Amino acid sequence: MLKIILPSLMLLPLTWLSSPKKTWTNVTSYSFLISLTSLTLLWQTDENYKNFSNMFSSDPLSTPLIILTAWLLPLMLMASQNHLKKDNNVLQKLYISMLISLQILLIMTFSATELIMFYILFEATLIPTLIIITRWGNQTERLNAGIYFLFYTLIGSIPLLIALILIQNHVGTLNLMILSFTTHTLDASWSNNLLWLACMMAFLIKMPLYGVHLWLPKAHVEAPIAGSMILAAILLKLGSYGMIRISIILDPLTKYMAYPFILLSLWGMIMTSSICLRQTDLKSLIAYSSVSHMALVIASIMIQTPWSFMGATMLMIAHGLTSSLLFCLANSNYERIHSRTMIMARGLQMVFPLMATWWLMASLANLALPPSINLMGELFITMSLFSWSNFTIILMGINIIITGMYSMYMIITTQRGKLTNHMINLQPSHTRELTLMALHMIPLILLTTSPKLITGLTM
Amino acid sequence: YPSKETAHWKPPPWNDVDILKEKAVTNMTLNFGPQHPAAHGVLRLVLELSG
Amino acid sequence: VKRFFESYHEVPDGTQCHRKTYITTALGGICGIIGSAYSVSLNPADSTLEAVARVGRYTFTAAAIGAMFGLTTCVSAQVREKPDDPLNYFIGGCAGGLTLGARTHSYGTAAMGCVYMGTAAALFKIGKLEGWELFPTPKV
Amino acid sequence: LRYGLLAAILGDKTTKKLHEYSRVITVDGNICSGKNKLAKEIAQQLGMKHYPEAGIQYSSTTTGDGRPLDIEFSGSCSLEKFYDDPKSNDGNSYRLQSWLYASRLLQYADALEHLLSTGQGVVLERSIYSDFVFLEAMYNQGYIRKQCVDHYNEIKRLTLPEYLPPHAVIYIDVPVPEVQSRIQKKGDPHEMKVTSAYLQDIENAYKKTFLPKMSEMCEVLVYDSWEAEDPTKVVEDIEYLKYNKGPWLKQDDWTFHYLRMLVQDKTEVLNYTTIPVYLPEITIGAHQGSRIYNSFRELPGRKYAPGYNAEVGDKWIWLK
Amino acid sequence: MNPITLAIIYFTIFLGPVITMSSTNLMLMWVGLEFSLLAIIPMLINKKNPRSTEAATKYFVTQATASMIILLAIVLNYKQLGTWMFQQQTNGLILNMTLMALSMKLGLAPFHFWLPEVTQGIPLHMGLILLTWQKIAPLSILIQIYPLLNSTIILMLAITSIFMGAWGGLNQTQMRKIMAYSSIAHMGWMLAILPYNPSLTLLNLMIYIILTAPMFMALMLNNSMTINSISLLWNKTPAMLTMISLMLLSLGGLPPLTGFLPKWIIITELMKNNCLIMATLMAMMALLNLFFYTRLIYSTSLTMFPTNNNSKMMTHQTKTKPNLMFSTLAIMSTMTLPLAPQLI
Amino acid sequence: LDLIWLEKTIPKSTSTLHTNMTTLTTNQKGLIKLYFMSFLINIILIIILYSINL
Amino acid sequence: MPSTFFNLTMAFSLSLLGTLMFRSHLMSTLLCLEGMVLSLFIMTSVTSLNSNSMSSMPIPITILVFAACEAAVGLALLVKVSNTYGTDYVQNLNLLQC
Ligand SMILES: CCCCCCCCCCCCO[C@@H]1O[C@H](CO)[C@@H](O[C@H]2O[C@H](CO)[C@@H](O)[C@H](O)[C@H]2O)[C@H](O)[C@H]1O
Ligand SMILES: CCCCCCCCCCCCO[C@@H]1O[C@H](CO)[C@@H](O[C@H]2O[C@H](CO)[C@@H](O)[C@H](O)[C@H]2O)[C@H](O)[C@H]1O
Repeated sequence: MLKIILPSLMLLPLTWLSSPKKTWTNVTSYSFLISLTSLTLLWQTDENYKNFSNMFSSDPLSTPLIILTAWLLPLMLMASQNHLKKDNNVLQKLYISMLISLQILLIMTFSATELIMFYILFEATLIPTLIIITRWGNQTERLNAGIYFLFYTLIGSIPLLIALILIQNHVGTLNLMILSFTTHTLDASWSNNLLWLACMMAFLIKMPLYGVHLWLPKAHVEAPIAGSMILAAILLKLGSYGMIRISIILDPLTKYMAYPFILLSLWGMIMTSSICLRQTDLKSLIAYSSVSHMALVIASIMIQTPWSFMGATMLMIAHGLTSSLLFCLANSNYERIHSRTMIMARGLQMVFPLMATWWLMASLANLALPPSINLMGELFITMSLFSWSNFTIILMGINIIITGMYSMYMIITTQRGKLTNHMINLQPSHTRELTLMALHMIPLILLTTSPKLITGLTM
Repeated sequence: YPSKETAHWKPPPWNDVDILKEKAVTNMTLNFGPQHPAAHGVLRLVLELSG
Repeated sequence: VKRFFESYHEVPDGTQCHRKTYITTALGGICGIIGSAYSVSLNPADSTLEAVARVGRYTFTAAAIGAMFGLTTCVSAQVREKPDDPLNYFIGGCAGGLTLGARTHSYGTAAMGCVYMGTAAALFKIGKLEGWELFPTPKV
Repeated sequence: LRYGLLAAILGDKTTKKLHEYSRVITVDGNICSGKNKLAKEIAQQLGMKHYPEAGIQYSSTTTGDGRPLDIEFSGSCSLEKFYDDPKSNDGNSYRLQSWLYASRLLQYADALEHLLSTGQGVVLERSIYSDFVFLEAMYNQGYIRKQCVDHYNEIKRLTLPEYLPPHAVIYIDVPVPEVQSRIQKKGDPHEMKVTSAYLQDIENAYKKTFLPKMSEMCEVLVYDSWEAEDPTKVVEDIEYLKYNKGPWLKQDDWTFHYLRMLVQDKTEVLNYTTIPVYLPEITIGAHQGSRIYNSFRELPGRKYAPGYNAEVGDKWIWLK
Repeated sequence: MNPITLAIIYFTIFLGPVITMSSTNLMLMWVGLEFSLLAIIPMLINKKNPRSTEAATKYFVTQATASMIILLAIVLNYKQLGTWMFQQQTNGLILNMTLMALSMKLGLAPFHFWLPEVTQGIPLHMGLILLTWQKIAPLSILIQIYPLLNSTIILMLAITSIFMGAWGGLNQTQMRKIMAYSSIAHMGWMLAILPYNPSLTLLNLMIYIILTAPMFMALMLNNSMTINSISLLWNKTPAMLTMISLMLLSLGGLPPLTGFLPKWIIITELMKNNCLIMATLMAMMALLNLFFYTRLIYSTSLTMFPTNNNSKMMTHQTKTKPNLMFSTLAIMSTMTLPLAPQLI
Repeated sequence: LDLIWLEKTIPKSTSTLHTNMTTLTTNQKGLIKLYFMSFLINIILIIILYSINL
Repeated sequence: MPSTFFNLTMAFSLSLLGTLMFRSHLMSTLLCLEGMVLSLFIMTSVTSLNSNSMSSMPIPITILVFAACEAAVGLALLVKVSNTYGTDYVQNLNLLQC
């Protein structure tokens, strides 16, 4: 794994030593090459997960997330090349450094073997994210958004640290493989219930859960494009990954401790898909769609079945690509008209015919058009929940209808109708922007072609 | 965070020196004489002394 | 002595209401006394009569909160047979918080006190059941 | 070996260097009074160092290349704009006055450092003690606001009490009609716009607040114009002035040491002129401030520390 | 001050804690405490303004009363055991009195009120000395008697200190007061683990000092004694913003930075000793500190407050103040988590 | 629910609680008289604690 | 011995109470500190004499030496307070509330 980690570190001296003209070219090219290198994790020809040392590992669940993290960084650098067009060279290099440091920390987090190291890195990722949001946002509410994002995570994370310390005291180790192989049942005492809550709360907040999601729309609305990209793509999946990892030692309490959160997620998916129907900010609409989609991942991981885990992983990857694509599409119009209101710009397909094609593809992936991996994950989560209880199909169907409605409403409002002719500043779409959308879409098509890569541990 | 009680406060001076009210100096007043051995018996020297 | 307080855990919860209510009222009154002492010390009253009035207010409010907590916990654990269930303490803590809010004439304080005090009382009951110790001695 | 406690212990004591003409002499007077000529002659005859009146560009001339800088770097103020539109709306009046007070404070620090380090006296034209006359004239004429006056008074209260006053003050008294006639004769297209009320306010301040105050602690010498001419007479008065007054008598080596330490760090000298009092006339704003700061740091001989700019010929950087 | 006085007072300041740390006799430990108390007052009242005199008087009265209580404990132990040292058979009330008096000297809540005021009233370098060097002597005595201290008393003091520091730091716009409340919080953490593992108390002391000294040095760089004053750093000295941000976040205790290790290891040891409730409460309330540090970071490094016209003259000048120690201590305080096992 | 009650119940309520505690705790008059009265109360409390704990 | 030591302990406690509860004069608090020192000195002297521990007789004198140094420093601070405000009332010493 060090063969992936170390070049990522060397990107930083490259950024700070490259000439001001060539810095973006060099950093983007070498980030692409590191993303290519990260594909060596897909060479698994047996059921024996990869264990490189005492400190790093890779499984079918970790490898897709690691590869997605490696792949995103070039895309974030490309997306950040325009709104950082006026900043000083030192400031541009600082932004590049923040993004690279986020990539390094996320890869280390997803390759971590110990829960305590996982915790240290999963909480270290906050500093670059707070810096990116607050130092490069455009509105006065970015400070409060950053405060929310930081403390929603910290409050839930402290109990996680306490629980990890308790587990290490009781067992003697936090190594995930040792915990999995020597796992034993938990007595249904009140103390063990509180341990379950302390183990799951940090990840549920990060997911986020329905009741504690207010930090996510704020962060997306106030964050720069790279901030929104990385956030939606990976920082939400940190919670799902942690839940999948740590639930192996919390059995059998899950069977009865999952009801409150299964219900919260199942209802909140509907309650946020509905908000998407009448959200005025496009970024807020995308954020609430993400909340509703992550409700499915929460529910599937809670019910814990071979189908639920695979569907959750596939949906994690598919959402990571699709939400980032939607955020980039929205930012393309934002960089031109300087407003996030959806009604402000209309009929944009009359002036950006190909950007409209990217819009349509992103929206179709969002509403889950077969055979897209979006629909693979959603369908298998639906089947697992149906096996759980046959009345979950009612909520799933309501959410499906609402998802179709708001997804197509976005397109009809923005790309269709009569052009808002008064906008003289609608410049032709940049080659950079079109390449960004293409790089978001092509991996989705290839993974639809070969979905075996993005199944999880179970299948 | 202002409070009803803290309302009457003010920020401290930029350099710790405060503009403090002038201090009255009340030098002691003594009627040296007339009935004094060294006043020559008919001199009322009113002395303002500091110590 | 102080064993009067440790007498709270003699008969199983849900029995000896009057006695448990007396104990909890004493605890609340003691806490209110200490709080009034600190408030009068730092933040002095304008007059001695005003200071004594504030001491009385704090002590009576705290005693009422404690009495309500104890009475509601016992009454719950008696009306429903559950003699050792943290929900009784949660209900008692919410009743104490509502008492605080009513005495202060504040709905927001009522609700926040209910939630916080209920959680604290439930955790205290869970600690007594599961054997946690506040202030453990060094065992290493 | 920069000056410090170690240097003071090993030597470099001020009282040792002080001599008969190790004084501070401050020439004062209304606009166009002969201050420049009088100060130049006094300095040349007494061996002291002449310090031309601090202006908008004193700091730029004293630091870096020595060349004047763009006004955006040197204060965003203009004396010509002050005279053209004294009652502006961008606060050029008070911005100019505060900048000039800061420049005068910096120059006074330089003069005190020179005197204490070498023992050679300094002849200054006006100073931080007499700067307030212009502000009072501005306020009386309505060019600034009471808040600006309060801010100026606060900065003066924070900064002035830390330095010793001048040994001798020399006030050239010339009446307002002659000030006006001299201004017209000089013929400055902008200076000529000064009203006579403004000059009368300056004279009123000089004669009401300044001279009585400075008489408490310094040696004051008031001259008419016909005596200010022929500077040899003024020098002959100074040469026999007896200084038995003021705070200069109670000083000793271990008071001059700390005064020198204060006056030697120009950053500490100007620390309090930049207090965060959000007066609109002086507040810049983040965008313009960052733009100007970056443009300044991009100037030749200003990107790095003085000894570390290879563009301006600095050498041996890798071993410094 | 002239050189003779400077030498003779700095030597006394240095000698006090050295005598306390090296003494075997409780009376000579008290003598070291008295040396510190007497020698520091002139440096507190050096500048001679009403606030300086008030701070000096408050410090003197509080610390003299605390020293008298400590001497009472010492004398009663001498009466009881015929020895000048606390033994296993020393009386519980004697040890409790000693603990309370030493906590008053340190500034642990509720004996904390004097500390923020005295810190506010004195120059920044004196505040650095007071909050760093003066804490060693009182803590050494406690570390010598750690098998004898009362866990209940110490944990009440510790949690009270954490809560009061966290809540005090929120309401302060004054940098010296914020430093004082940070001191109170970190001293609460230090005292929480004294009965269990004084090595971790020493570790927390060392990390706290290595974080606090650079913060005070950075404050002294421009005499930034207020949030608005420090906000002008982006104009007056931009290069220090990154290190100030990292030092503040480390003081708060964010994982990747070195300041995390004290809290993490202390929670580990408390849990090992089965101190779950107190450990959880402390770690939970140590987030208000992160909040009021992040507010400072917003005001100083992640935004740009309005600046003054006169600051251009500031920009013109050349500066030489930051020592070689600032960089060393800041790097050591922020980037040392990987070397965690060596520190413990 | 999303813009009103879920704001009031969790983030706004927590922020209000701690902003109330900070103002309650940091309104000190700055008088050594009151500070030492508080210290006396603390000493009495500790003595009582020890006495009743034996 | 026992009754004497109990009385000395109670006298020290009274002096400590007089120190803790102020009464508008800094000099009176300084005097209460002196009273505490005196009580402690008597206790140590009585204990040493009763034990015949002659080697511990230096300690009472050192107590007085350091108490006298502390009293001198306190009196100097009183001089400074009187210079600043005109009296030694502790009510004035409240500038650091803000
Ligand atoms: C389930 C456990 C996990 C959930 C934990 C929730 C903890 C979150 C705490 C985050 C604190 C947010 O703190 C936030 O501070 C900002 C300052 O920017 C306040 O900001 C707001 O304050 C008030 C409204 O109340 C307005 O007057 C002000 O203009 C506005 O900015 C918010 O009212 C407060 O909510
Ligand atoms: C469960 C334990 C967790 C504890 C820690 C969780 C973090 C909580 C942070 C508490 C502090 C939040 O601090 C928050 O600051 C903002 C401004 O910044 C205040 O915001 C304030 O705005 C203005 C004044 O500026 C007032 O009119 C308003 O009423 C007030 O809300 C909030 O009232 C305060 O709550």
